[PDB]
Amino acid sequence: IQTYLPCIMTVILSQVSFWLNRESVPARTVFGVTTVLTMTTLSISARNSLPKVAYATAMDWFIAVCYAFVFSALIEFATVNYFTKRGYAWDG
Amino acid sequence: TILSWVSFWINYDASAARVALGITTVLTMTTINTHLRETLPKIPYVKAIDMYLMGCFVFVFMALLEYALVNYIFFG
Amino acid sequence: PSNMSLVKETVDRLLKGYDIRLRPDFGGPPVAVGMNIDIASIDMVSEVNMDYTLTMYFQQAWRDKRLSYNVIPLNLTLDNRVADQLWVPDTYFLNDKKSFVHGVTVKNRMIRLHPDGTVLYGLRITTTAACMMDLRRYPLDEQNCTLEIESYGYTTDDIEFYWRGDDNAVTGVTKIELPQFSIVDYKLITKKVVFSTGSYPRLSLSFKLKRNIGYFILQTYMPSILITILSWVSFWINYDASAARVALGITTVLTMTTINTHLRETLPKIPYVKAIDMYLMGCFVFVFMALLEYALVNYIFFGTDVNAIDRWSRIFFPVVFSFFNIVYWLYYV
Ligand SMILES: *[C@@H]1O[C@H](CO)[C@@H](O[C@@H]2O[C@H](CO)[C@@H](O[C@@H]3O[C@H](CO[C@H]4O[C@H](CO)[C@@H](O)[C@H](O)[C@@H]4O)[C@@H](O)[C@H](O[C@H]4O[C@H](CO)[C@@H](O)[C@H](O)[C@@H]4O)[C@@H]3O)[C@H](O)[C@H]2NC(C)=O)[C@H](O)[C@H]1NC(C)=O
Ligand SMILES: *[C@@H]1O[C@H](CO)[C@@H](O[C@@H]2O[C@H](CO)[C@@H](O[C@@H]3O[C@H](CO[C@H]4O[C@H](CO)[C@@H](O)[C@H](O)[C@@H]4O)[C@@H](O)[C@H](O[C@H]4O[C@H](CO)[C@@H](O)[C@H](O)[C@@H]4O)[C@@H]3O)[C@H](O)[C@H]2NC(C)=O)[C@H](O)[C@H]1NC(C)=O
Ligand SMILES: *[C@@H]1O[C@H](CO)[C@@H](O[C@@H]2O[C@H](CO)[C@@H](O[C@@H]3O[C@H](CO[C@H]4O[C@H](CO)[C@@H](O)[C@H](O)[C@@H]4O)[C@@H](O)[C@H](O[C@H]4O[C@H](CO)[C@@H](O)[C@H](O)[C@@H]4O)[C@@H]3O)[C@H](O)[C@H]2NC(C)=O)[C@H](O)[C@H]1NC(C)=O
Ligand SMILES: CCCCCCCC/C=C/CCCCCCCC(=O)O[C@@H](COC(=O)CCCCCCCCCCCCCCC)COP(=O)([O-])OCC[N+](C)(C)C
Ligand SMILES: CC(=O)[C@H]1CC[C@H]2[C@@H]3CC[C@H]4C[C@H](O)CC[C@]4(C)[C@H]3CC[C@]12C
Ligand SMILES: CC(=O)[C@H]1CC[C@H]2[C@@H]3CC[C@H]4C[C@H](O)CC[C@]4(C)[C@H]3CC[C@]12C
Ligand SMILES: CCCCCCCCCCCC
Ligand SMILES: CCCCCCCCCCCC
Ligand SMILES: CCCCCCCCCCCC
Ligand SMILES: CCCCCCCCCCCC
Ligand SMILES: CCCCCCCCCCCC
Ligand SMILES: CCCCCCCCCCCC
Ligand SMILES: CCCCCCCCCCCC
Ligand SMILES: CCCCCCCCCCCC
Ligand SMILES: CCCCCCCCCCCC
Ligand SMILES: CCCCCCCC
Ligand SMILES: CCCCCCCC
Ligand SMILES: CCCCCCCC
Repeated sequence: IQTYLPCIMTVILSQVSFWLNRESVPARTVFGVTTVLTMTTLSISARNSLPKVAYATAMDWFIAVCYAFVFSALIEFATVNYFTKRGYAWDG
Repeated sequence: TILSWVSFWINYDASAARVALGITTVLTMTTINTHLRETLPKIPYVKAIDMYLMGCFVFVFMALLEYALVNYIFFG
Repeated sequence: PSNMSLVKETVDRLLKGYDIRLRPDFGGPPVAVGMNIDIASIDMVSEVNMDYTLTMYFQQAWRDKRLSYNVIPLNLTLDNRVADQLWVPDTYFLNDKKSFVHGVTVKNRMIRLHPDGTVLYGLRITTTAACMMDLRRYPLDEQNCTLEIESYGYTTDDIEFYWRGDDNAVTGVTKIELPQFSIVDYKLITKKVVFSTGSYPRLSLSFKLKRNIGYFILQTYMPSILITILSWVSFWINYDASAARVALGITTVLTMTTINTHLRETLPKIPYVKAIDMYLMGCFVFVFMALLEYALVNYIFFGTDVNAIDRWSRIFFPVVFSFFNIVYWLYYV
C-alpha cells in the first residue's frame, strides 16, 4: 500500500488516457507527463527505505516495468497525435 | 474530495480542465497518504486513517473516471 | 588445583612491585610495539560527516621483561581486568571522532602473557574515523580513507611501531562487503610524524574504496535520462499545441531542478561541482533548450521553415545528447 498500490494506480491512470479522445492534446499530454513524473518520484522514494545496494531489487523491477508502461502510454499518445490530421474534435 | 466534485459542474467539453483538476486531486490524495504513512513506522496493515484516505482516493478516482466515462460516451 | 596455585603465585609475582607509570625499558631503547588488525566490518561510510565507522580487532604485541615468567610452560590468558594493572601503549587514532571498546558481556579486551615476556593485548574497537573525501568525480570516485595509529605521549626515543607480519598484519579486508563501495586496494605505511613536542611513530592503514555506480544509475542517472527523453516528446507535438508542449517543457525542467536540489540536499554543502552535478546540469541544459526550442518555434511562427526547425531538433537533440553521454562517460569512467 506504499509502493505497489501507488505504482499500479499510476499505471492505471496512464491507461485512462487511451479512453480520452485523441484531439484532447493538452489533457492526454498532462495525463502522460503527470503519470511519468509520479512514477519517477515513486521510484526515487521507494529506494529511500532500504540501503544503497548496487544490485536491483524485485521492487526495482516492478517499478521499472510500471515506468515502461507509463512511458509507453505517453509514447503511444505521441504516435496517435502524429497521425491526428485535424485539430477540431467531434461535435453535435 | 470536496474540490474533486467541482469537476462535475464544469462543462463536458473541457477535457484540458476537468482532466487536469482530477489528476491534480488524485495525485494530491496519493501524496497526502504517503506523507502521513512516512511519519508512522513501517506498519504492515491498514489503519483507520489509511482506510479513510483509501476511501477518499476511491472517490476522487471515481470522479476522474466519471469524466472519462462522459468523454467516451460523447466522442467515442 | 596445584597448578592453579602455581599460576596464582606467578601472576602475583608479576604484578608485585609493578610500576604501571614506567614503560618497558624505561631510560633505555624504545620498546618495539608490533600491531595487527582484523577488520570485522566497515560501515556507515558517509560523506555528510566525512567519516567511516570501522570495527576491528586491534592487536598490539610488545616485549616486557617485567612480565616474563619461566615456571609455567603454557601461555597465560588472563582476565581482561588485569589490563588495568599493566602498562599498555597509549596509542590513539589521530583522525578518530568517536571510538569505543565494546561493552557486553565484559570489556572486549584480551591480555595474553607469554613466557618470553611478550604481551598480546587485543581490543575490539568501533571507531568513527574521519575521512575527508574529494567528491569532484562523485559518484564515480575512489576514496582513500585512512586510520592513523600513533603514540600520543611517547616519542620515537621511547616507542616504535611496526606492522607485525608486514603486509599480513591486516586481514579480513577482502571479506568486507560494503553496500555501495568496493575496497579495491589497501596499504600499510610506517611513518615518523614530527610535532612541536617531538617525533612520534605512525602507522597508516589506508583503504582505497571504490564507489559502486549501479545504485546511482537506478536513482540518479536513469530518471534524469528518462526525463530528457520525455522532454524530447514535445518535438513530436505540432507547434499549435501550446498548452501541451509548454506543460511538457516546464514539468520536465522543474522536475530536473527538483531532482538536483533533492539529491544535493542529502550531501554536504561542498562548494565545488560534482560529476553527478555535471550530468544533471548538462541534462538541464538539454531540457531547457527543448523548452526554448518550442519558444523559438512559437516566436518564429506567430511573430515550412518552422517545421524544418522542429524536424531538425527532432533528430539532433537525441544525437547531441548521445554525444554528451559519450564524452561524459568516457571522461569519467
Ligand atoms: C604460546 O605462544 C607461542 C607464541 O605464539 C607459541 O609458540 C609459537 O607457535 C607458533 C604456532 O603458530 C609457531 O609458529 C610457526 O613457526 C614456524 C617456524 O618459524 C620459525 O621462524 C619464525 C620467523 O619469524 C619465528 O617467528 C618462529 O618463532 C620460528 O622460530 C613456521 O614455519 C610456521 O609458519 C606457518 O605455520 C602454519 C602452517 O604450518 C601457519 O598456520 C602459520 O600461520 C604460519 O604461516 C609458524 O609461524 C612459532 O614458531 C612458535 N614460537 C614462537 C612464536 O616463538 C606456543 O606454541 C604457545 N604455547 C601454547 C599455546 O601452549
Ligand atoms: C578512560 O579510559 C581509562 C582506561 O585506562 C579508564 O580508566 C580506568 O577506568 C576503570 C573503571 O573506572 C578503572 O578501574 C578501577 O580500578 C580500581 C583499582 O582496581 C585495583 O584495585 C582494587 C582495590 O582497590 C582491586 O579490587 C582491583 O582488582 C584492582 O586490583 C578500582 O578500585 C575501581 O573500582 C570501582 O569500580 C568497581 C567496578 O566494579 C566498583 O565495584 C567499585 O566500587 C569502584 O567504584 C575500578 O575497578 C581503572 O583503574 C582505570 N585506569 C586504568 C589504567 O584502567 C577511564 O575510566 C576512562 N574514562 C576517563 C574519563 O578517563
Ligand atoms: C592513500 O593515500 C596515502 C597518502 O597519505 C598514501 O600514503 C602514502 O603512500 C606513498 C606511496 O606508497 C608513500 O610515499 C613513499 O612510498 C615509498 C614506497 O617505496 C617506493 O619508493 C622508493 C623510493 O622512491 C623506492 O625505492 C621503492 O622501490 C618503492 O618504489 C617509500 O619508500 C617512501 O619513503 C621514503 O621517502 C620518504 C619521503 O622522501 C622518506 O621520508 C622515507 O624515509 C623514505 O626514504 C614514501 O613513504 C607515503 O609515505 C605515504 N604516506 C603519506 C603520503 O603520508 C597511501 O599509499 C594511499 N593508499 C591507497 C590504498 O590508496
Ligand atoms: C550518430 C548515432 C548517435 C547515437 C544516438 C542515436 C540518435 C538517433 C535517434 C534520432 C531519433 C529518431 C528520429 C529521426 C527522424 C526524425 C524526423 C522524422 O520525423 O522522420 C520520420 C518520422 O520519424 C520516425 O520515423 C520515428 C522513428 C523514431 C521513433 C523512436 C521512438 C522510440 C522511443 C524509445 C525511447 C525509449 C527510451 C528507452 C530508455 C533508454 C518522418 O518525418 P516526416 O514528418 O514525414 O518529414 C519528412 C518528409 N519530408 C522530407 C518531406 C519533410
Ligand atoms: C467504457 C467506459 O466507461 C470507460 C470510461 C473510463 C474507462 C476505464 C479507465 C481505466 C482503465 C484501466 C485499464 O486500462 C483497465 C480498464 C479501465 C479500468 C477502463 C474501463 C473502461 C472505462 C470505464
Ligand atoms: C527570437 C527567439 O528565438 C526567442 C525564442 C525564445 C527567446 C529567449 C527566452 C528567454 C529570454 C530571457 C531574458 O529575457 C533574456 C532573453 C531570452 C534569453 C530570449 C532570447 C530570444 C528567444 C531565443
Ligand atoms: C527508475 C528507473 C526506471 C528504468 C526503466 C527504464 C524503462 C524504459 C522505457 C522503455 C519504453 C519502451
Ligand atoms: C525519442 C523520444 C520519443 C519520441 C516518441 C515519438 C514517436 C513518434 C512515432 C510516429 C512517427 C512515425
Ligand atoms: C483492506 C481494507 C480496504 C481499504 C480500502 C477501503 C475502501 C472502501 C471505501 C470505498 C467507498 C466507495
Ligand atoms: C565548472 C563546471 C561548470 C559546468 C557547467 C555545466 C556544463 C553543462 C554542459 C552541457 C552541454 C550540452
Ligand atoms: C567556475 C567558473 C564558472 C564556469 C561557468 C561555465 C558555464 C558553462 C555553461 C555552458 C552551457 C551552455
Ligand atoms: C534557443 C533556440 C533553440 C533552437 C534549437 C534548434 C535546433 C535545431 C536547429 C536547426 C536549424 C535549421
Ligand atoms: C535564436 C535567435 C533567433 C533570431 C530570429 C529572428 C527573427 C526575426 C523576426 C522575423 C521572423 C519571426
Ligand atoms: C547511443 C550511445 C549513447 C551513449 C552510450 C554510453 C557509453 C558508456 C561508456 C562507458 C565507458 C566504458
Ligand atoms: C558505467 C555506467 C554506464 C552507464 C551509461 C548510460 C548511458 C545512457 C545513454 C542514453 C542515451 C539516450
Ligand atoms: C491485496 C489486494 C491488492 C489490491 C490491488 C489493487 C488492484 C486494482
Ligand atoms: C478490499 C476492498 C477494496 C474496495 C475497493 C472499492 C472499489 C475500487
Ligand atoms: C462502466 C463501464 C462499462 C459501461 C460503459 C458505458 C456503456 C458502453
